[PDB]
Amino acid sequence: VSEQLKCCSGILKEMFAKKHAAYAWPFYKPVDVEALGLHDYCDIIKHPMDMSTIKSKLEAREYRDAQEFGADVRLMFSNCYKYNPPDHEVVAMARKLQDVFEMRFAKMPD
Repeated sequence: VSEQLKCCSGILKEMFAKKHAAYAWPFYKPVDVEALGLHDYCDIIKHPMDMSTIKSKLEAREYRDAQEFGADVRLMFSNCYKYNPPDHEVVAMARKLQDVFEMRFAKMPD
């Protein structure tokens, strides 16, 4: 792939690293609406996204560029902020993981 898209795989790998796991784990897989009892989630969140889905898209070379990858990562976090109250524990986790992502995504070379 492009160099920028290789860097994106490295960013996602970092988001999967154990040092971040205590706040990243909710985002590892698709929100399991049945397991969680969330009867309004699919209505509120029209475009679900998670880290495993992003990884699959990287592996299948489905992103046209780094901005498309970044849009999916931000969609994942935005969905969390949209669905949940701002004081929710999962929102705090999203913000900590988004801090990891934004710092690395910003420091990508041009």
